[PDB]
Amino acid sequence: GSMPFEIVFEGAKEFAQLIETASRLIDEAAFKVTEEGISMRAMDPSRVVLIDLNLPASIFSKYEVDGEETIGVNMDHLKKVLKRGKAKETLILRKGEENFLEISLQGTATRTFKLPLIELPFTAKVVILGDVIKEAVKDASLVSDSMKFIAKENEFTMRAEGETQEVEVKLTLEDEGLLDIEVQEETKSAYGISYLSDMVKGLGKADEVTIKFGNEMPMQMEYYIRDEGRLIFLLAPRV
Amino acid sequence: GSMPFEIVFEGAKEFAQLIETASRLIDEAAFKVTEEGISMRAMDPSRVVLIDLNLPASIFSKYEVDGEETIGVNMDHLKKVLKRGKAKETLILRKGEENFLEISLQGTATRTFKLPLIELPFTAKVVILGDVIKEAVKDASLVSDSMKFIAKENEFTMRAEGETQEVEVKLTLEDEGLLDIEVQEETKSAYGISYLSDMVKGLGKADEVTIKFGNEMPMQMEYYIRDEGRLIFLLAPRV
Amino acid sequence: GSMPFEIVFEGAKEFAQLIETASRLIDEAAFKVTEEGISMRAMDPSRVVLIDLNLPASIFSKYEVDGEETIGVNMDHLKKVLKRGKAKETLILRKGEENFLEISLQGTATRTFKLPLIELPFTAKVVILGDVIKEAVKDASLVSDSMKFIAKENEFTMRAEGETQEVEVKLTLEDEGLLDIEVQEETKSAYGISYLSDMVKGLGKADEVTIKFGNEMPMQMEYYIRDEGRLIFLLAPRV
Repeated sequence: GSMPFEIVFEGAKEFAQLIETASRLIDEAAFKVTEEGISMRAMDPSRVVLIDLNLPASIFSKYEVDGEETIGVNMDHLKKVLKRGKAKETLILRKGEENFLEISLQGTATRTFKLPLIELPFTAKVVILGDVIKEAVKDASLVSDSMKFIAKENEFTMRAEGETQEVEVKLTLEDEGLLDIEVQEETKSAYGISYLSDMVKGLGKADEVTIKFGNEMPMQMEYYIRDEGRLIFLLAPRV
Repeated sequence: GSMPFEIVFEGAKEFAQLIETASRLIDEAAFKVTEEGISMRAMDPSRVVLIDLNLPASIFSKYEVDGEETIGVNMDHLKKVLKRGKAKETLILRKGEENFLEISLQGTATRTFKLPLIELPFTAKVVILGDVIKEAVKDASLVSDSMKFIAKENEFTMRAEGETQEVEVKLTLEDEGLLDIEVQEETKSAYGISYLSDMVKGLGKADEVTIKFGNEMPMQMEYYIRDEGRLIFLLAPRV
Repeated sequence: GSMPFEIVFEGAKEFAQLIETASRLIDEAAFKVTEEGISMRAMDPSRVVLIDLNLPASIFSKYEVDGEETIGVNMDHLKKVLKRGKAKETLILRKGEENFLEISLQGTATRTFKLPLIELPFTAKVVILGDVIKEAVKDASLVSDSMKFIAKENEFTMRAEGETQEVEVKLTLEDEGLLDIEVQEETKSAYGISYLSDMVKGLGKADEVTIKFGNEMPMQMEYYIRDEGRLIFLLAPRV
């Protein structure tokens, strides 16, 4: 036997969206469940992007954890079960003595499923609205498979060049999209678009996205979960 | 020559939805047209489910039938024609002396198409909302190809078990989903999910669904058409 | 070097819709840019339909053209770039001394893309609402690959016949769909449905569509762009 737990989230469809949003690039993940909260850590199969989803105890209406354990489930089966959650439904994540996860969706009825279980020296920081960065990624995807990110003093540039076409998205603090731009020195880096597209899919104006990067080094993309939780991506630069 | 008729239905898109809803499992159907109403009878190609759609004269704004006949049309061509009907349009089903069905859609214009023509001893009864039974069927479809229906005194259970996963949907009269539960004895039966999915597709909260079943015997699923008409499915239990 | 220009359109998504609507049948097009406006001329690969899109200077918030030139771009890459334009965004079409088109989308940010650049004797006239003609084309597509257009004195008929099925859509000035019907003599002609479907895709009640045709001769289909511009199709009759 492993440690039992009962964890309740209000808004089953919103929770499915976090798990969907955090696991578009991955096939497997580890869930560290402690008294403080849940941590989901994963890497995509090409080991280019590290995912870290932190869900503290405070975002749950009920959080009964009297120990510590690391748990793995089939992520395809999990996403399919969570996709069954409706907008204002209650989500219950229960575990007993056995190696099984019990997932309840409370609404017009209670539907219970059972699943078997198993510091970078950054040069630039940018706080951007989620709709602007999702637009920019999509625009770059039309011309290339790589996207360049440039941070100058009070200016953030996104560019992509292909065999025939080019794209450029420039931003200053004057633009509605740029909330903050802290730059030590001129910073330029290029990243894969397949990875960026899955990180930015489903972002909007309500999303304050922090992007940290350096010269020829990884990008840290971060956005908050109800001002307590956090979804972080650490993305390797392109060769 | 066969007997002529003119039958008018108000709400062409709603009529297409009845025919779509009743014919998801079938490829051919017989339409018995009498002075009382229209009956559509069919069986799916595997002879596991019997469909019976009864549309009495009273749901039509015009019902001119001066005899009795059984008619068959290509169901694919019929569904495609009915799918052309808009929300508040008038549907006209006319037949003359010839073996042809004339289907008119009255709206921004009149669009006329011409088509060539050719007691179980139940132990349990359950009146359930259409949204709860559609949810339960979909949930079961994630883990298995068969679904078990259990009726106890004041409790209705839906369960499915696969190679790895399990699902359970429990209901009492306390639940908003359970309107009625009349049980003679404890009743358990299992049915194919492919069949159930097509029977419950498009059901919502406005739909009061009567499910009658017995131990190891067929299930009768029934829902009303404007409180006059009726769509009944008789589904064979799984081996 | 070729002549430079700057052309600004208010409503980027609406402009993408004109270019999408005008180029569903074509793969390449020539754009004649003069001081009066832009003309897009094209023919589909089977040379059955001629497209003529006229966009006068007056529909643009800025129209700086100090010469005359005929320009070609990859239409797939153009439609993909224009599809990035949002509802109330500003569209900027700029050209410098070089053989490149600069397309800017002004909104939550400025997103600049760079693209490399390269009298019939009619017998009948019909002014029809765009929703009625799109419905009629779709209805005919269910039974045949050809559609017959008939114009009598105060009556317009659309018919199609297949191997088994038939369709008929009749209209008089009494019908809401028929705004005008000017007929010299009884006019009958048949056209390919694949071509008609792309010409009528996206039309609604707000669209006053003029159809001019003759006996066994082409059809001219025309609709206005903000009461100034014009999209004309000249479609060859079917053999």
